[PDB]
Amino acid sequence: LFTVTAPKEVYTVDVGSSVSLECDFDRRECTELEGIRASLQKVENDTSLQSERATLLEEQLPLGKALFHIPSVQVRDSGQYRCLVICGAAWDYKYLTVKVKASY
Ligand code: NA
Repeated sequence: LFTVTAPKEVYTVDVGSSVSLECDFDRRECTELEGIRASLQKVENDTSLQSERATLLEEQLPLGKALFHIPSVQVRDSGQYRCLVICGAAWDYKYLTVKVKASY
């Protein structure tokens, strides 16, 4: 059965650093024939369906890894996200949380 899993549920990141948010999926059940789509969606306070600040690192997809990279994390990146992977009609998702640390 197609499932998504999150190796880590909470990521703690210093303001200004990078983070690679990971969700793993059963690549054996996907085909670039039927298509794969991955999406990191911010749960609260975002007018876009998918996070505009993250980029999927596509080279990991053949390993069943959806890695969503934010190169310079900002305070407003904090909060819960859903990582969604779709392979054809199959899909699953998990939640992860980004906690942003700042020192003033
Ligand atoms: Na937040």
